Amino acid sequence: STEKNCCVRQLYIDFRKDLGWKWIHEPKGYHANFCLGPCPYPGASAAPCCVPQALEPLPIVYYVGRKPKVEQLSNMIVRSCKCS
Amino acid sequence: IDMELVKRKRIEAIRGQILSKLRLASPPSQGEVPPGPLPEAVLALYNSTRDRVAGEPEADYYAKEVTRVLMVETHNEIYDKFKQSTHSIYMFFQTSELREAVPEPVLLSRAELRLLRLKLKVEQHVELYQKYSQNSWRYLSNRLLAPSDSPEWLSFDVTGVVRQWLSRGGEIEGFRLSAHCSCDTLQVDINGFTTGRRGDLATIHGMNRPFLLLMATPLERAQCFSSTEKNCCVRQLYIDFRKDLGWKWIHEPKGYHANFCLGPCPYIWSLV
Amino acid sequence: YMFFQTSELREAVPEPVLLSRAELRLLRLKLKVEQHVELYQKYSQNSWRYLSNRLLAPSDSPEWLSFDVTGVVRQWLSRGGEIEGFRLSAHCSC
Amino acid sequence: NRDYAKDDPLEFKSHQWFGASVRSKQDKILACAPLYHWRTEMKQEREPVGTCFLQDGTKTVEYAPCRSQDIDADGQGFCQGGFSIDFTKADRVLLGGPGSFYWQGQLISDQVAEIVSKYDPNVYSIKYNNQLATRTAQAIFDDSYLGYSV
Amino acid sequence: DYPVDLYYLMDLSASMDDDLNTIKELGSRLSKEMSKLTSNFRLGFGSFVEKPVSPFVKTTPEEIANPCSSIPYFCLPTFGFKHILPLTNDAERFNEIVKNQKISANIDTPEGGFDAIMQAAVCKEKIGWRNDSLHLLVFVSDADSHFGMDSKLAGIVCPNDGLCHLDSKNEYSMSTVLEYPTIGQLIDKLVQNNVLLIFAVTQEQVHLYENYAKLIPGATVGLLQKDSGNILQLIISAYEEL
Ligand SMILES: *[C@@H]1O[C@H](CO)[C@@H](O[C@@H]2O[C@H](CO)[C@@H](O[C@@H]3O[C@H](CO)[C@@H](O)[C@H](O[C@H]4O[C@H](CO)[C@@H](O)[C@H](O)[C@@H]4O)[C@@H]3O)[C@H](O)[C@H]2NC(C)=O)[C@H](O)[C@H]1NC(C)=O
Ligand SMILES: *[C@@H]1O[C@H](CO)[C@@H](O)[C@H](O)[C@H]1NC(C)=O
Ligand SMILES: [Mn+2]
Ligand SMILES: [Mn+2]
Ligand SMILES: [Mn+2]
Repeated sequence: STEKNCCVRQLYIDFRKDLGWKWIHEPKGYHANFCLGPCPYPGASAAPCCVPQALEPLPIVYYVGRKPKVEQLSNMIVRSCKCS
Repeated sequence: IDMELVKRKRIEAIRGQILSKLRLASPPSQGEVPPGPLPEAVLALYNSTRDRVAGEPEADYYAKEVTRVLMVETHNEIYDKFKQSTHSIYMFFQTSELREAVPEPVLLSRAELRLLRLKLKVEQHVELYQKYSQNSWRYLSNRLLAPSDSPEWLSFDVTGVVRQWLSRGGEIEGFRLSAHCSCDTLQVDINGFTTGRRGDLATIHGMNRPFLLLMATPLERAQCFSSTEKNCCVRQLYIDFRKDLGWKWIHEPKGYHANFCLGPCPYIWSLV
Repeated sequence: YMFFQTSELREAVPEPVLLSRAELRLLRLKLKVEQHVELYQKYSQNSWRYLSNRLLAPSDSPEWLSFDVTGVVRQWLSRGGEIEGFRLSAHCSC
Repeated sequence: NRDYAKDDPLEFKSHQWFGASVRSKQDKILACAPLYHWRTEMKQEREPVGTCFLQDGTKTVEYAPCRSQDIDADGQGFCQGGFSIDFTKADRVLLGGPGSFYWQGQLISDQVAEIVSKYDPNVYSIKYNNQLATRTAQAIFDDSYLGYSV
Repeated sequence: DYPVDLYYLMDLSASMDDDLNTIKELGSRLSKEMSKLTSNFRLGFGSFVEKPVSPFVKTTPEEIANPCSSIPYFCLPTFGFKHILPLTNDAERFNEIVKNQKISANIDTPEGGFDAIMQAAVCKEKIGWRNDSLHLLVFVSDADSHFGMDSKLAGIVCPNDGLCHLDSKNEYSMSTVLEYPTIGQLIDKLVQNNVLLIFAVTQEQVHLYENYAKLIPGATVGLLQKDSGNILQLIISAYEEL
C-alpha cells in the first residue's frame, strides 16, 4: 500500500553501487530499508518521529589481511516502524 | 517537498555505521587477500546464521565474530557408555576447538546449539540437559514441537553453559536430549548417524550433524557518563494531578514521574 | 492444584475477544533453597498438558510471581464448561 | 510393470536383462533378470533386487529371494539376484547375488518344491523356511562380489 | 633443464569431502614449486566420480540430479570422467579450477579411477602431451577403484578399447558404453604414451595401490597428509632422470 503516514519504505543497499565497497564478499547487497513519514495526534519527545520498532541483524563476510572473518552486525534491516 | 535523497541520507549513515561497529576507520586492504577461493566451510557458517526460522548494553552494538564447531561422532566416545536408545539422545563436543574459536571465556556473547529435525507430524515434547560432574545431568530448557512435514532447523540458547565450559579446562563436554516426563519415551527424529550407513556416501552422512554456533568479540578489539554535555539524557519531571492538572476525579494514584526526552541527535558533522 | 468457576469468569469478561492479558499470580512462602516448577492445564478433568516453566530463586522475603496464561483463559471463555482449573507440580527427572 | 498404487509403479522390467543366465534341469527351465529393479514397499525407491522366472512345464512362477523387506544397499536392495544360477542333483536351486549386504554378496538356495508351492503373485516378499543363505559379516568384507559365478 | 608435464587427476567422489581441503592445498602448493626446478612447465586437470549407471548410483529421479539426497546435501551428479583443464603454462588458471571444485556422490566405495587414467593417458591431443617430456599423472582418491568386468553388474560387457573418447563437453562419452580398463590394458597404454603414474591415496589405501604400482612399470605411490608437501617430494626426487 501507499501510505502517507509513518510507513517503512523499501531501500536496497548495494556495496559496489551505493557505497563502492569491494572488500565485503557476502553479501553484495541487502534490504536495510528506512522509516519515513509523519506521526500526528504521543509524548516524551517534543515532536513524535517515525522510528523503527523491529530491526534485524545482518551477517557479513570480510577478510583481514589473510584472515577471513564471518561477522554479524546487530540491528541493520528495518522491519517495522512506530511513532514515539 | 522531502525529496528522494532521504535514501542517500540512510546510505551515508549506513556507511559510517558499519565502519563503527567493526571499530574501523577505513576499509582494509584487499591486495593481501587472494581473489577467487571461497571455502564452503565459511559458506556453511553464513548459511546457518540466515537459516534460523525456528527457535527462541554498550558491547551489544558492536560486531560479533560468528564461528561454529561441529560435534564429536559416535565412532569414538559416544558409544563407550550409553550409545543411543529410545530414552535419550547424546551429543558430544570438544574444548580444544571451543577455546580455540573463543580463546577467552569473556568474549563469548551468544552460543546457540543448532540441530536438524525430520518430519515428526502431530506432537512431541523435548527437555534438554547439561553434563554435570561428568555423570549427573541438570535441566536446561523445554520446547513443544509442531507438525513440520519438512526437515526443520532449531537452536537452543546455551550461552550460560558454554561460558562455564570455557572457564574450566575440561577436556570433554557434551549434551543430552531426552523427552518430557509426565509424572505424579522419546519419538523425535533428529539427524543422527543411524550407525549403519556405509559405502562412498557414508562420509557425507556425518554432515549436518549438531553443531554449536558461537558469536564472540575478537581479541584485536578488546578494551551522561560518556558525555560531558547534557546529551539525549532522560530528564527528571514529577507531575502532580492536583498541582499540574487540577483533576480531583482520580483518587489513586496522586502523582507519578512522567519523564521526557530532551536533546539533539545529529550526524556527519565536521571534524572522526 | 488450583480450580476456578467459569460462571464468574464470563461475567468479568463477556466476550473472549475483549480479553487482552490474563496472568495467573500466586504467593510464595519458602525462602530457603531453590526448586524447579512445571505448570500444567486441565484436560478431560483427569489429563494434564504441559504449559510453561520457571526456575525460582532463594529470596529472603515472601515473593510474588506470575504466569502468563492468556492463551488458556481466552479459550476457556468460549467454552460452556462451568468448571476448569490448573495444576502446579514439580520437575520430573526421566 | 505392476503398480503399487495409482501413478506409483511397483517394478521396472525395462532393461532388466532377462535371459542373462539360463540354466536347465530336465523339464525345468530357469531364467533370471539380474538388472531387474524393484521399488521398495516402504518408500519410492528403484533397487535392483533381481528376479527369476521358473517354468516346470505349464506353470510359470516368479522367484525373487532378494526382493525382501531387507531394503537399501545395506540389505538386499542391490543384490541383483539371479546374476548366476545352477542346479543340484537333488532339485535345489543355487542363486548368486553379488550386491547383497553392501556388495558383500550372498548365496541363496531353495528347494524347488518350496519355490512353486510358496509362490503367490500377490506377495512381493516371500519368506522360505528351507532357505540357505550366507548371512552378513563384518564391514571389511564389503565390495567382495560373492556370488559372481557359481 | 628439461620440459615437464603434470596432469592432476582428482577424485570428486563422496568420500573426498574430508580430503577436499588437502587437494586444494596440494594444487596451489604444486602450482608454485614446479617453476623452481624447470622453466618449461605445463600442468592440467581432470575429475572423475563413477559410471552413471545402476547399481553404482541409485536410479531414483531425485538421486540422479542430486546423489547426496537422503542426507541431505547438494552435490554434483555422478559422472565418469571430465577433462577440465588441458595442460598449459598458465598456472593461476589451474588454481582457480581446484578452488571451485564441489563434491559429487555415488553408492559403492570403489570408483572409476582407471577410466580417468585411461582417457588422460591415450588422449595425447585433448590433453596435450608434449613430444619429449616427463608425462606425469598424479592420481588422488581416498578409496579403491573399479577395473575391468566390474561393469558387468551394470550391464556393460564391451571392453575398454583404450582410445580417446572425450566428447565436445570434454567428458568421457563412452563411460556407460565401455568396461573399466584392467591393469593389463592400463600397462599397455601407459607405455605407448610413456606415462608415470603417481598414486596419492590415504593410509588405508596404500597397502592396496602399492601392489598395483609393483605391476604397473614406473608407477609409484604416495601418501596424503595435511602438509601435502609429501607428494611434492616424490616429484622432485623423480626429476633425477639420468
Ligand atoms: C549455502 O547457501 C548458498 C546459497 O545461499 C548455496 O549456494 C547455492 O546452492 C543452491 C543449492 O540448493 C543452488 O541452487 C541450485 O541452482 C541450480 C541452477 O541455478 C538448480 O539446478 C538446482 O536445483 C537442484 O535441485 C532440483 C530439485 O529441486 C534438481 O532437479 C536439480 O537438478 C538440482 O539438483 C539448485 O536449485 C544455487 O545455485 C547456489 N548458489 C550459487 C550462487 O551458486 C550453497 O551451496 C550453500 N552451502 C551449503 C549448503 O553447504
Ligand atoms: C610433436 O611433433 C609432431 C611431428 O613429429 C608435431 O606435429 C607436433 O606438433 C609436435 N608437438 C608439439 C607439442 O610440439
Ligand atoms: Mn569415494
Ligand atoms: Mn576421505
Ligand atoms: Mn563408487
